[PDB]
Amino acid sequence: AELDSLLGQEKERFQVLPGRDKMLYVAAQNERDTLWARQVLARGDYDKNARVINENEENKRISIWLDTYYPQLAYYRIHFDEPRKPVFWLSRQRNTMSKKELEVLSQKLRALMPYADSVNITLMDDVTAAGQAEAGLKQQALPYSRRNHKGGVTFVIQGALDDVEILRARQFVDSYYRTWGGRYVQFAIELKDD
Amino acid sequence: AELDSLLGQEKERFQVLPGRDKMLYVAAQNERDTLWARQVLARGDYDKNARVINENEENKRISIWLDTYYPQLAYYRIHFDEPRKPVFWLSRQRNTMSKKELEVLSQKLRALMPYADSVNITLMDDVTAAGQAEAGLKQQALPYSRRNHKGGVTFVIQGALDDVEILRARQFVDSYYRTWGGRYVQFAIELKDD
Amino acid sequence: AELDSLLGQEKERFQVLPGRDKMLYVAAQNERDTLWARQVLARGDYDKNARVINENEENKRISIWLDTYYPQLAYYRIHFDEPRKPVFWLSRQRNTMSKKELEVLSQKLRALMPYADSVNITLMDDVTAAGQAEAGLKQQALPYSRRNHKGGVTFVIQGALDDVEILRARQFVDSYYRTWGGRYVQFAIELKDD
Amino acid sequence: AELDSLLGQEKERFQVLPGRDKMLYVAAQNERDTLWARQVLARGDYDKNARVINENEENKRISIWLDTYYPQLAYYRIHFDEPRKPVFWLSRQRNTMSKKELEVLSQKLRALMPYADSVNITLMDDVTAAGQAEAGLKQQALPYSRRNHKGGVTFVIQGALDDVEILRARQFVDSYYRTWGGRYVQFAIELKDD
Amino acid sequence: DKDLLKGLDQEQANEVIAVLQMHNIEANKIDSGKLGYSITVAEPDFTAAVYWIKTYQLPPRPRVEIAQMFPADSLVSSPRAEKARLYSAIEQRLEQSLQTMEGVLSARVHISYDIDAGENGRPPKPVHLSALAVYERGSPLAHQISDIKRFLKNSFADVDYDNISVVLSERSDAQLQAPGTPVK
Amino acid sequence: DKDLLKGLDQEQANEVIAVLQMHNIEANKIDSGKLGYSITVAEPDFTAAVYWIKTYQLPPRPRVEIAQMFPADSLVSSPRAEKARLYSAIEQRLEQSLQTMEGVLSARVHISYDIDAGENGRPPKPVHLSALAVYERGSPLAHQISDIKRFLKNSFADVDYDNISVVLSERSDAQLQAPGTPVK
Amino acid sequence: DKDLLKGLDQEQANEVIAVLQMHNIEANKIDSGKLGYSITVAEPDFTAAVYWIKTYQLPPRPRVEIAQMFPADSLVSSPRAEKARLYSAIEQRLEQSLQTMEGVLSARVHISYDIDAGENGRPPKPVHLSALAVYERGSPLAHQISDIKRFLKNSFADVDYDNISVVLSERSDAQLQAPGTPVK
Amino acid sequence: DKDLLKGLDQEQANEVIAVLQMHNIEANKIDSGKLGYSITVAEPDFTAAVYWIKTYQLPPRPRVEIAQMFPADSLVSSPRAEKARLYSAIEQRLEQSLQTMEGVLSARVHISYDIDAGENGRPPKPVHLSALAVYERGSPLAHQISDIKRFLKNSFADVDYDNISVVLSERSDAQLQAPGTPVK
Repeated sequence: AELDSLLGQEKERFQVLPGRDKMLYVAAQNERDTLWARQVLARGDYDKNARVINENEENKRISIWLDTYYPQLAYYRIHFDEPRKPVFWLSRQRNTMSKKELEVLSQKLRALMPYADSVNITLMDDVTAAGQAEAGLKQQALPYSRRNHKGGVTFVIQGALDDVEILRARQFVDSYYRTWGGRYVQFAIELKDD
Repeated sequence: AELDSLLGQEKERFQVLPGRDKMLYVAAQNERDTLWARQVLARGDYDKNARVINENEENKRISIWLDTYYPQLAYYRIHFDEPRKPVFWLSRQRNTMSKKELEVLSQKLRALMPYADSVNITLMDDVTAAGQAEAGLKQQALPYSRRNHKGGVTFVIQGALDDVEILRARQFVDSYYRTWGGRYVQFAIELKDD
Repeated sequence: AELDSLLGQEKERFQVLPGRDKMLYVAAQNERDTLWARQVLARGDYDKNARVINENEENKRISIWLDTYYPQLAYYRIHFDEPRKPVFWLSRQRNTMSKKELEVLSQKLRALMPYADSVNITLMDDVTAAGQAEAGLKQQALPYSRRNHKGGVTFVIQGALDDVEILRARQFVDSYYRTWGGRYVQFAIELKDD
Repeated sequence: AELDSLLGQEKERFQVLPGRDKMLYVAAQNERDTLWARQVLARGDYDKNARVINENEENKRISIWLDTYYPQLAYYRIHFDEPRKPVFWLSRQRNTMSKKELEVLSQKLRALMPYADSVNITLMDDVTAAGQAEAGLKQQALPYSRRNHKGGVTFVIQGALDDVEILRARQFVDSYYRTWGGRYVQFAIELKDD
Repeated sequence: DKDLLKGLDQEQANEVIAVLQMHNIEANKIDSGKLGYSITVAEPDFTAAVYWIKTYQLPPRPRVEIAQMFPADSLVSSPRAEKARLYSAIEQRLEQSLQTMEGVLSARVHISYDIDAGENGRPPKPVHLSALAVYERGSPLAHQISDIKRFLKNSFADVDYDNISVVLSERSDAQLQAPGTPVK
Repeated sequence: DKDLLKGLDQEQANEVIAVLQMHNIEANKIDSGKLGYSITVAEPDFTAAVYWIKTYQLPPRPRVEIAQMFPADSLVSSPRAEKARLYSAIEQRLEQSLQTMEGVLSARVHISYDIDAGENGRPPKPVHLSALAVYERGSPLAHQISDIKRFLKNSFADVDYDNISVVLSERSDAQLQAPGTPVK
Repeated sequence: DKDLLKGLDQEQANEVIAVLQMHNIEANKIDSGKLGYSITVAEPDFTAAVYWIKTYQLPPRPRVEIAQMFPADSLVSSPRAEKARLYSAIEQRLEQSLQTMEGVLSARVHISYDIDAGENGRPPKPVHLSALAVYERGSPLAHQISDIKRFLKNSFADVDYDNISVVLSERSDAQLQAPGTPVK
Repeated sequence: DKDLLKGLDQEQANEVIAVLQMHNIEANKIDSGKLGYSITVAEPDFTAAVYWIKTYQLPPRPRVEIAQMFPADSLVSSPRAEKARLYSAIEQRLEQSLQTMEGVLSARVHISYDIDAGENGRPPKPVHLSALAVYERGSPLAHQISDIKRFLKNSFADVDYDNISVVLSERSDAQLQAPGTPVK
């Protein structure tokens, strides 16, 4: 019995990736569908080795690896919009790595992920990461306060706020944390009176 | 049993599109009819692969794709008034893309949507997007306040408002969000006293 | 069984139009008679394809089509007093379309409506649309306030009003919205005290 | 069974008109006798097509037709004192239609009414329409106020009024609305205190 | 032969027939003993017969007057109850007296009620009246609007002529034809 | 032959049929003795028949008036209870009287209630009224809006014409056709 | 043939079917005598049928009004209880009257309650109202927002137009298709 | 075939199945007569089924409202008890009325209670409100946050718009798939 029939009725929400270390991976797209597929592999109706990898949790796994062997590296987030060729975003203005060891960085992120074929490391402009976070925030008409410093920027939002100004806030934070990640700019929604 | 008989009595609200990756798609026109057709494909009375795509949800799907591979792109909304030839609206005054890679952008949006034959990318004037939003708002006799800035405009509507001035507001917002989308101009209905 | 016998006793309130895409349409004249004829086609006592089109709803259907492919077009309303030859009213002083593409506009509105034979596009004077709305309003002896601006005009009616002055108002609004439509001039009945 | 025996005992209140589109019409003279004859044609004891046309409702039917194809036409009311030759009253001082297209206007009102043989369009003096409305109003000894403007005149009657002065009012309004119609001069009975 | 109302009383049944015969459907009144009456119409006219029940709110609820809620069977009484039971019988007696004038067919009179006239030290406010009438046709009813307005003036303590408003009309056109059975 | 309502009363059953016959489905009223009525529709029309029960909130709850909650069967009474039971019977009597004007088919009247008028030393505030009406069609209902506004003025102590608001409309278009059985 | 609800009442059962037929699953209403009704759906549709019970909080608890908690069967009563039982019947009567306007299908009205108006020497504060409505579609519901706002103004002592807020919408799109049995 | 809950009521059983079917284990609802229901799951899924009982605190305790602790069956009552039983029925009636707006599926309303407002000579403090809502998806729920905030404003004596806070969200993504039996 192949694993793509042991899952749900739609063979649509789950995409099955053949690995490289003789293991067969299951890629789910949110947390609720991760517990759907981990329940199958835990009752034990599959004779071979399998895993369930998530878009959020495969980021937090190799952020632990990358915080041990390569410290002081300014990166943003890893996107899995197609899981066989992931994209590793990387800051441009805060690293002095040359052309040669960027290939070494890609050939070791390939070793952490046996389901991937190659990791495409790209470099993006660092000013525009703080540019879209501010120009998107003035569009929602929210009060804020920018605090620039070396190696990061933060936006402080305090004051008595009605629910129109904190429902539009939480919809902009969660759509920005998905794209750019919370390693360069972090928001501060603190709700106090005056 | 062909799928257009397994649906409701009228073969009118649902239009069935043959795909390109050996899958057969169902196009519904609102959210309530999406749960009508997804209930059929979930009880499992169809032997082949099928999906239900919606006008609202097929926009939010490839807006995630387009926020990863092509950042800093100023676009408006994708219209599916005929689903085999969708129209990709695109801003004119905020991009410097040449003639050649606009063909590359169309040939990759074709790969995301197997039901489409070609994607017609058009460029429209950016001033008139903020022109119809203001001239339509003065016609409803509403108080407002324009706040121009770089990369977007916002309209703030506050004050004590009776229900004649917030029923005409919500009918103009929802008829404008359907046409132009909420990526360039966003309205702010905040209802507070004085 | 031909469809004109499956309807009510009078073969008078419903007029049956042969289509062009091998479908057979039913034209009702108000909303209550639309649910009379849609109940027949939904219980399924007709072997062929049929629809029920309404005078109000066939306007809102192709106003969505015309707000996507031809923006910035100043039009008023489409009249179906004889359904085989509809009349498309169009503003004169706010468009610079030449003689040739007005034929192209008619030959594509024919493609949206398979029951029609030809669409007669006429151009009418734009000042008289705001002329009959004001001269009809002074005849009812109502207080008002004109606010001219570019691309539209609005009439504001506020103040404490007895029921003689808001029964004559609502009978003049609903008889004017039927003829000219609510795209050029829109009324504002706001009832507040002083 | 001929239709003039299926009606009431008197063959006097109903006059049966042979049509031209192979239909047979019934002319009633008030609203209560319209529901008498429409009840017969709705239970279905007649094998052929028939209608019931009313003096009030045949005016409101082709006033919709005449407000679409011929706007800006100043007319008063259509009289059916003999139904085979109706009289179309028409204003003289507010139209510049020549001799030839007044025949075209009559030959198209004949097409709307298959029971009529010819429509006699006459032109009457416009000052005397406002002349009989004022000289009849001073005879009833009522307080009023004339407000002349372009394209119409209105008479405002306010103040605290006993029932002698609003019973004579409502008997003069309803006998004037039958003759001249409410398109040129409209009365305003507003009853407020002082 | 389809029922639409059953269990009716006497005056509730003789009026529903007067409604349905006015709109050209023929009804039958079938007695059923102590269970009240019942009204059945023909089967082709059953659709129209249901629509004219919803429209006119038939059958008629019985006519309610003020003395029906302040009964004389109570052990104790209040000065508020005795005044509102006294004005409720003047109000019935005035409409018994308007029906015997020439040409009048029906009438309804209303009286303004004072409840805290003497309970807080007010002077009693002036009395207002209002009346309706349905005349036999052919009468010049612009002139008979003053005889009712004269008769009702000095039937109380002190009213004025600007405080009495009578609103009257002529009766509807007569129904004298048999409706007609549906031919099948 | 599928039931959708059973146990109904008389006026709750003659209106649900008037709803369903307006939307081109045919219903049957089956008596069942002392258990009330029951309404069954055809099996192809069962889906549409359930949707027009949810929409119009059918069956109708019985119409509630103010005197039903302050009953006369109480042993003791209060001045707050006797005033709200008196105004509740004037309010029923005025809508009995609007139905006998020419062309009126139904009417509902509302009265503003004073509860602490004399309980704290206030003067009693002015009385407000409001009314509805459903006319027979063909009537110039811009002109008959003053006769109701004159009849309701001097039926109380002291109202003004800016304190009475009557809101009226014409009746809906008539339903005279049989709906039609689903052909199978 | 799997049960999901049993023991339901009449109006609790005719609405759950209206929920499930809107989402393309077909349910059956089985009477069981004095034990109430019961609803069973097909076995391939049992998963979806449980999810639309949790989401819409079905079956409906019966609609609660203020007079149900201050009953008339008490031996004694208070001035706080008689006012909150009086406003609870005006509030029911106003929503009975909004349903007879043209195009209205359902309405709910709310009244602001005063509890220590006269118990500590305050003047009674101004009355506020709020209303809902569900219209028949095709109506220009920007213009009928003033007729409700005029009808509710002078139904009480003294309100202003900035104190009445009516919030209305059009009804949902009609369900006229049979759902369809799961083919096996 | 291992039991995990038994003795449940009706609404306590139709929700535990909605929990367990969301996490891809299949449960069975077995009636047992007057002893209540019982839920049994498969034996390979018994470990996961116990973990999702501890996490969600299942079975649900019945929903508690303020009027359940101040019953009407008491012989005597206090002014503190009648106010907290009156506000407890306005609070239930407002959430019955939010469920009939367009797109709303569930709602819960809370009212601030005054207990020593008039017992020590204070003026009564201003009233605060708060509300929740679960919308049907696809709705622009940034704009419908003002219609609830307008409807709740003039349902009481005197609130301000800075004193009403409504917090709303869209419903979760639908569960329409059968879970799937453990293959052995």
